[PDB]
Order: sequence, then structure tokens, then C-alpha cells
Amino acid sequence: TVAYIAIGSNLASPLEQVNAALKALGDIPESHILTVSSFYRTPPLGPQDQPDALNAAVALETSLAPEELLNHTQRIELQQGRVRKAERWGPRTLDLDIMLFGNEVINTERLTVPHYDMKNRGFMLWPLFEIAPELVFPDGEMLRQILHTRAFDKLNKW
Ligand SMILES: [Cl-]
Ligand SMILES: [Cl-]
Ligand SMILES: [Mg+2]
Ligand SMILES: [Mg+2]
Ligand SMILES: [Mg+2]
Repeated sequence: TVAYIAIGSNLASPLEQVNAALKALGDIPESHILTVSSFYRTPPLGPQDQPDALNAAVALETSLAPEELLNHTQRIELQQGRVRKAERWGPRTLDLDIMLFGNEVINTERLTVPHYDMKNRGFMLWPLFEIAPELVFPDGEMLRQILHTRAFDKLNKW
């Protein structure tokens, strides 16, 4: 099954963090990196001068069950990032989000797929559209259609 995973960083040299995360994802058992997007720059909201985030998307072919993949992504986040509790409400070292898992719809306390609110997040949809322009969501909505109907500015590359 192809899993689409979002990667975000805005601390401790994001280009390094995203590359470290790609290496870690690529190493997850019975999984293989199919496609990686370009790296996008996501400015902070608000006048406050916080660090920009680097955002990317990866297509990962995997034979793992969805919650098994989550076990690995959470492991990677905890080992590589999540240094301070404050990262929860602010800039963070590494954020790995499972956006989609084939055509699966999953609603558990651990795992919700498609990822919460992802259709309203340009920093997810742009890199996703780069790697899967013909993608259709589990509800039948085309990704391309979402980008023609929702108010997103085009994110610059990193
Ligand atoms: Cl850089
Ligand atoms: Cl959906
Ligand atoms: Mg391997
Ligand atoms: Mg996130
Ligand atoms: Mg997250």
C-alpha cells in the first residue's frame, strides 16, 4: 500500500532534520521510498518573527499495517525530535504525519486517516500534489480539484 507522509521542521536546521527523517523513514522495515517531493518553505502566521518551516511529502510503499507504520513514525519523532514540551504549540524539530494510507479511512484514538484537517493545509497539499498529481481522496475528491477550489497561496521552495 502507498502511504503518504508529511514532514515538517522549523528548528535545529530544517534541511538537516528533513534529510535525517527521510533516512529514518526509508529504513522502516518492509517499506520503500517511492517518491519524495521538493522542499517547501512555510512562513509563520502572525507578525512575530518565528523560523520558517520546511515542509515535504513522501510516498512510501509499505506492507505494514497502518498502526505498525504509526509505531515507526512516532518512534522516529521521539528519537530525532520532540526535545521540548513547548514544541507542541510552537516551532518544532520534526513532525511526521501520516496523511493517507492507500484508500483507507481510519478513526481511532491513536490514528486518524486521512490526517486531521489535511484538505485545509497547503503545506501538505502542495508537496502531495507534486508527487501524486492524480491523487483521489478516500471520499472521491480529487486533490487537483481541492487546489482549484480552496484558498491556498503557492508555497515557495525552500
Ligand atoms: Cl538550509
Ligand atoms: Cl477523504
Ligand atoms: Mg529496507
Ligand atoms: Mg503536524
Ligand atoms: Mg504531527
